Amino acid sequence: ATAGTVTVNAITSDDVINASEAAGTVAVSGTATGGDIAEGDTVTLEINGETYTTTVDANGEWSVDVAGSDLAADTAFDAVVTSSDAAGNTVDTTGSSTHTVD
Ligand SMILES: [Ca+2]
Ligand SMILES: [Ca+2]
Ligand SMILES: [Ca+2]
Ligand SMILES: [Ca+2]
Ligand SMILES: [Ca+2]
Repeated sequence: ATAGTVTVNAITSDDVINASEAAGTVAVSGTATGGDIAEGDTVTLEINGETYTTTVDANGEWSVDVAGSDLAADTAFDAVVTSSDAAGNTVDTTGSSTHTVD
């Protein structure tokens, strides 16, 4: 099983978490493609010690709802996609993100 490419979009438009964003939920999104990545593979994000999870869609994208306060307290995290091949062998593909907090 072969690793793909996981990327993480900007954390909101400007890649900054402001006080008003910190108050609620923030959709964190990105892409997962290439290698053996496929639809329904899990994407796992640890943000401020909290584990946030979603799955890959048919177009190689993902989106998860994160508490904005977790984002205000953690300025960097990896998104990790777990894939397998036809024989069952698994692989992890990691993408990284930073953002800033105002
Ligand atoms: Ca960023
Ligand atoms: Ca923002
Ligand atoms: Ca972190
Ligand atoms: Ca400031
Ligand atoms: Ca400011």
